[PDB]
Amino acid sequence: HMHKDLHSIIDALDTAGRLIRVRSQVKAEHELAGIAAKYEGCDKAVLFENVDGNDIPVLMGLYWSRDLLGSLYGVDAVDMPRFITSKISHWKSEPTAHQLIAREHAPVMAHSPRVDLLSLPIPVHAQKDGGAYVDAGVVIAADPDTGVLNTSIQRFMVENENTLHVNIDAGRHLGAYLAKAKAKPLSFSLNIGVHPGVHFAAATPSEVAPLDVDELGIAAEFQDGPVRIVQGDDPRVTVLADAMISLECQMYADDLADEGPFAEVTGYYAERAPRPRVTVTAVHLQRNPVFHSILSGQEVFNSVGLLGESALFDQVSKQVPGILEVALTDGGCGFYHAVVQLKQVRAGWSKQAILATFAAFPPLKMVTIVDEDVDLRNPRDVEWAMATRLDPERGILRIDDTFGHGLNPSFPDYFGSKVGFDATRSFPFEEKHERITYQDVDLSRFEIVEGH
Amino acid sequence: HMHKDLHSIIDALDTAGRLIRVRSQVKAEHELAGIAAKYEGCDKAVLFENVDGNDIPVLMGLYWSRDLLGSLYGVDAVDMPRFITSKISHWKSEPTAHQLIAREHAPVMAHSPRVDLLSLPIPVHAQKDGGAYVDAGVVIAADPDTGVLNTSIQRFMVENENTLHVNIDAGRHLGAYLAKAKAKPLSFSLNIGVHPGVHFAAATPSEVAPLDVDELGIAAEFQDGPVRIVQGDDPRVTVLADAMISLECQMYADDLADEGPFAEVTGYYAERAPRPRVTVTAVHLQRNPVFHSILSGQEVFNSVGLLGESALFDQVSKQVPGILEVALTDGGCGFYHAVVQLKQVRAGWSKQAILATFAAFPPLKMVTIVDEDVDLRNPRDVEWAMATRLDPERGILRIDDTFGHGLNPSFPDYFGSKVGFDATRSFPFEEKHERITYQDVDLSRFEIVEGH
Ligand SMILES: Cc1cc2c3c(c1C)C(C)(C)CC=[N+]3c1c([nH]c(=O)[nH]c1=O)N2C[C@H](O)[C@H](O)[C@H](O)COP(=O)(O)O
Ligand SMILES: Cc1cc2c3c(c1C)C(C)(C)CC=[N+]3c1c([nH]c(=O)[nH]c1=O)N2C[C@H](O)[C@H](O)[C@H](O)COP(=O)(O)O
Ligand SMILES: [Mn+2]
Ligand SMILES: [Mn+2]
Ligand code: NA
Ligand code: NA
Repeated sequence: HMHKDLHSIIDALDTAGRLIRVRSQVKAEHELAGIAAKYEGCDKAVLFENVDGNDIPVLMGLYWSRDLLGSLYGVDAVDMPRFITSKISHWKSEPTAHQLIAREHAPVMAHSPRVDLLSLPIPVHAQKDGGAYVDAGVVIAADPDTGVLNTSIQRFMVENENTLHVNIDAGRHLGAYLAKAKAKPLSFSLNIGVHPGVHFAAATPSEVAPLDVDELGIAAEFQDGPVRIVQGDDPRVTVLADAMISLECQMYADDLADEGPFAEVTGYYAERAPRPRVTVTAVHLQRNPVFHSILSGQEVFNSVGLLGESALFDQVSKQVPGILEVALTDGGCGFYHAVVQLKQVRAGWSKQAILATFAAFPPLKMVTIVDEDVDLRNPRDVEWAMATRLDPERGILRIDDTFGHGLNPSFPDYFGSKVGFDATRSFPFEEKHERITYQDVDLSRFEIVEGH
Repeated sequence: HMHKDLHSIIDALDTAGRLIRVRSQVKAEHELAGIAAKYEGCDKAVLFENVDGNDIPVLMGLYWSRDLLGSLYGVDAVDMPRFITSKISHWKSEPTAHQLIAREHAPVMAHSPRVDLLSLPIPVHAQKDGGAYVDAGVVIAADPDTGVLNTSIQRFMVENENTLHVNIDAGRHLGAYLAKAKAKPLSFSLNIGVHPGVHFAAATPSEVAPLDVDELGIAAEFQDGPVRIVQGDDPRVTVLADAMISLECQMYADDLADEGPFAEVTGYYAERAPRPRVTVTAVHLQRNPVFHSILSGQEVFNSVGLLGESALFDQVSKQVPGILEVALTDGGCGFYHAVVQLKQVRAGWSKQAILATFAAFPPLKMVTIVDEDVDLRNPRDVEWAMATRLDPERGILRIDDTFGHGLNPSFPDYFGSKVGFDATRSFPFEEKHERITYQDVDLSRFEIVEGH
């Protein structure tokens, strides 16, 4: 249950019968994403064997099911956030130095075609996206002053066969490395089709891996041995050796061009706007490369939840007794709604749980508290807790004029109202709140034919 | 797409591949319900071929999927509430008189064993239920003064081989017929394994079918020809001829015995308490009888929602422009949460929608309003509307000290607080609230191998 590269992942999923093979030709323009969309969240990913008759298949849906990600590393869905956090803790405490290797030993350096981005089966995802996007690509970039690596993930729109337009949010580390090159232009690699270890490194936030620190070793914790890197053709760039595809790239500051629209976590479109142009100097491919894309939605909600929930639980359970679990629900775009599950020990702690949760995760708009006997990850079950337990008069806590996330239109200019719901039963515990219960049953204990 | 009896239903489901056959022996005590519970809500019912080696199999889960009920009558899940209401309208306007038939022509009169309730595979459902229950049984009872029929559905607990304890809520028509016999004791039949038409007749509320009116003709609207009835052995009683099983029963007023606990719609237990004892005078069975039981949960939520939603929609759309649909959600126990979907035409109507909905359905605790582009029946999607569109400051409307449903512990003594959520986008419509969209795609148009 360790994985060197995406090949390992796909074979494991294929073997486990958690792969959906779409054998028919599909169009990279809208149709592919459309099919993905009908499967979003089920316990399998999707391999498109034939995209516009490309030799290169595309994989989508790797991140939309915690059960699937768990199966790849042998952990239950419920234990995955702790699993990942424990591994990031081990990296912080004893980092594994990368292994630099010779160009002709690096599987990704197998081929170097003349740069034609339109030869790649890059999907146009949502119906109003401003073009085809690579959105699963991990950017590795060296500090122009100190050579220290930074690993981030960023959406790149294809303009033409050799140009991308990239979105760099405010306070991103890639942003800061560009500021340094603009005191001299910034080279980097875009590594498409990486294993989850690289994905989690890329998505690890600033306060876990500061600017002056190399988060890529996080990936080493999810594979035997160290992360393999390789000198590019640049040579200011460093390439991920075990990537399916890797793009050597260069970008000048103060050189903007229209990119977007694209889907945001909110489920709304980004504004099309002038954002940095990046020019693709070279292309490297394994033999039998699969192109990896992410469908905006649960794939992103789970990326954020798996990395963020353990810290949040840690912060709330430290301030409040009897906390059991915290969910950054998919309904809330893995960012705007937290459900906190606790075992009450005294009246009043449920409200402290609301304060602690809102204080620990500034983007949150809603917090719901529920008891140990409610499934915090089932929105039906939280609705039920609201319907039978919430006191609308005393259990709704509203915070006005507070800081929040500006992408969410409930928070114009990073400013608005938050609300907590205390959907707990009354304490001390009373019979009138004791839930009915059906015997728990192993279905393998019986012969069951379900439809034919 | 018409059905004379339960046999018709089961064959149609079997043919349609919407039947789950559990072939292994299962225990009527807890185990059976436990298996049902793992399937609750999916697009199939469950036939248990072998319950404690009884010759009689049991059917469960007929009502937990509107898609399944729709498939039986050729209507989409979305059109089923209107379908049922239209048919009850036709019955109110032009009722079909019943067909009385000779004892030896009535399939249910095939056999009349010595009365042994413990020979029947009657499930003990929830782990703290006070015994085995028949809960899908339709009671037919004649007015002791006027002979006019009343059809209701009531939970009966088995005490011993010839005695049941029944729960009769306040203001039930069976209650009123008992008050009349107690001016002279009340006979009636308990008809188990009936088609949905009989179920909907039984569940049709007081204000649609008054005390002095015979609701059983409603069933005639869901079958070719009239409802077949037959003289019992009593002979103050009337039996449903096409039932799988029918129990001739007698009950004296002021003759109480401990019954319960049992699951209520809330998902909590009823208080065990002195409630009327009923004594089973005779038992009738088809050959090839199947015993029909209901799992407390979605089976009950859909019974209430399918009968109630059209009236509620009718009442709200009359007072407010742009109403499209109203859901009595399963999270709210088909009773405590209504989601109202509308197409906004002017600021302010969303709040009138909250007032109209609360006014039209007194049990409601929560109302949520959403726009045309949110799936009101998907709790994830309503959570999303809450996360991105609700203004917590101006969009939460709280009503205190109002009437509500006493079974819900948020409303002690039929008194408490209600709350409406206005999770609509801003009007006039703005780009920042336009949801991303993936192309709609027919999956039958492609070769897809899904796991193996
Ligand atoms: C998980 C994830 C994170 C995205 C992201 C996506 C995903 C799935 C996409 C691909 C679906 C859409 C695009 N994303 C962008 C993004 N940050 C950014 O500046 N621009 C982006 O366009 N991020 C966030 C960024 O990669 C993380 O916050 C890193 O932790 C930042 O790295 P750093 O701390 O080294 O700066
Ligand atoms: C759908 C449904 C309705 C139940 C019901 C259930 C279901 C599934 C069960 C079986 C799961 C639990 C028990 N139920 C009872 C009940 N009414 C009552 O007085 N006592 C009950 O125990 N009802 C409702 C009752 O039958 C309806 O209110 C009828 O409209 C009454 O007919 P009436 O208007 O002629 O009185
Ligand atoms: Mn960093
Ligand atoms: Mn009636
Ligand atoms: Na990072
Ligand atoms: Na009735």
